[PDB]
Amino acid sequence: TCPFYKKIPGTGFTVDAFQYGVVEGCTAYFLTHFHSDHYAGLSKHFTFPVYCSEITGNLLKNKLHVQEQYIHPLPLDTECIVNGVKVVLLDANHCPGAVMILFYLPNGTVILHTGDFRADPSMERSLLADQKVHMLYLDTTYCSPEYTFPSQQEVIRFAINTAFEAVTLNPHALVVCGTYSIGKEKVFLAIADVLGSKVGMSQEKYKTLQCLNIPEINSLITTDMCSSLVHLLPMMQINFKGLQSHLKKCGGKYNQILAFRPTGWTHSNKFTRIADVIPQTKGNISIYGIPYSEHSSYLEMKRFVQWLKPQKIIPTVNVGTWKSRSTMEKYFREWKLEAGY
Ligand code: NI
Repeated sequence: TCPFYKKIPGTGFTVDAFQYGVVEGCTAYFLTHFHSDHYAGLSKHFTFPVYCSEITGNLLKNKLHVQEQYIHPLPLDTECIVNGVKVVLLDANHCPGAVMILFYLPNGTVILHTGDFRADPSMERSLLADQKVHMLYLDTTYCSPEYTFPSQQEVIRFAINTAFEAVTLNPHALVVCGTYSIGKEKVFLAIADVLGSKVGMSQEKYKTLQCLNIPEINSLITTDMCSSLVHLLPMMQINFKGLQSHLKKCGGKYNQILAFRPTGWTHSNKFTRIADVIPQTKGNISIYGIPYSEHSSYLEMKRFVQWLKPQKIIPTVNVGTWKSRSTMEKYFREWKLEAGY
């Protein structure tokens, strides 16, 4: 049944709750972003109102064929009224179109639902600064102190420098980048920019990218693989067997592959700096796992929450085990005692 951490008290609302059938008493279904664990359940047969960003609404219409009459896109950073309740959508710094949702309950309670987010100090100057938030529904994906990672800018600097050196040393090398969802577009777009190439990809993935309002996108991507030396493939194909097979397909145009897997966290992070990352190599194929995250590090999460000073925290990730729930609650209490709220 629908878990309590997907329901907004004092409303008829749910958040990311599309796989439970008709949720009894739900008058508006919100969707924070287009990732499958969150939209699971939606299709052309859905006939309840869906509230979301413009970008998420483009993907619902074009990829899932949800009918236009049930898509309700809202502008960001704008006070809107939904079924009699004031809401605001904020940028979540996750994937394209991802939002956090502020609810202003008729009784005076203010609720923030972060959806999935990568906390950032820039959020301390949004419409969040303007009033008190009583309850926080928090993306706790990496809520433990072992999870450190570099800035997205440092990681993209490493990828660009690695790629540019490799292809300048060997103009017959091919660059390949894995993907299995929207997000992390900067990885493949920044590398294609430094090399003077478009990114080549399947018709399905090109369609998906054309929904994202990215400026000048027609100049950066293509379905013509032959004219491109940065290829995108499913994340599943980013292994030595999958890559040897792809290289055969390119008909002797290339004699080397340099591949990137933008993982979340991996335990090489506890020891190794970005400067010191090395690939796995077999023959003329090298694979780099790079820690490009679209979720908060532990320290980023902690800073946001200590700034916001909520009265109650409701985790939305890692809630399935008692040891995880107990560990998170201990960190929440530490943060509150250290900061004094
Ligand atoms: Ni997500």
